Amino acid sequence: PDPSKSKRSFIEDLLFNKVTKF
Amino acid sequence: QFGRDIADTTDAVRDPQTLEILDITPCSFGGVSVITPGTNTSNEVAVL
Amino acid sequence: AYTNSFTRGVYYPDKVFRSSVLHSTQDLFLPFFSNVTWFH
Ligand SMILES: *[C@@H]1O[C@H](CO)[C@@H](O)[C@H](O)[C@H]1NC(C)=O
Ligand SMILES: *[C@@H]1O[C@H](CO)[C@@H](O)[C@H](O)[C@H]1NC(C)=O
Ligand SMILES: *[C@@H]1O[C@H](CO)[C@@H](O)[C@H](O)[C@H]1NC(C)=O
Repeated sequence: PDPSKSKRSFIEDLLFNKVTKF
Repeated sequence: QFGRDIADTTDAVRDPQTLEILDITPCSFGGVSVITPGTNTSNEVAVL
Repeated sequence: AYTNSFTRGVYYPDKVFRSSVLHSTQDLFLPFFSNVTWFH
């Protein structure tokens, strides 16, 4: 985890950015 | 005359008496969940 | 004489606002790349 960030790692953030009623 | 959402539900209208455009948000609703200790422990409850 | 219509002749098919959406509708339209008799 990166403490500057939602405290995910770097790769663990790429994995979030790659993925995407009443 | 009127706007529609992605699922084809009504979303906005003109007022028939004034060409201002007004949106239609659904009125607030949701489940009621009762958080309870067992009735063997207490008759107090909290509601979500 | 004749000419290519290209992609022209689309019109708003109903009195409805929509935005940020792809909507599929059946109506009379100018079919794409259709021959268009040309005059002068
Ligand atoms: C319709 O009549 C109302 C008065 O009842 C008036 O305030 C409104 O401006 C009129 N709207 C139009 C567009 O004629
Ligand atoms: C709670 O349940 C136990 C049995 O599981 C019973 O013996 C006890 O008397 C109960 N206490 C109350 C306050 O209901
Ligand atoms: C338009 O008509 C000509 C003959 O006049 C034909 O050769 C051509 O293929 C036609 N174009 C289309 C898009 O059908």
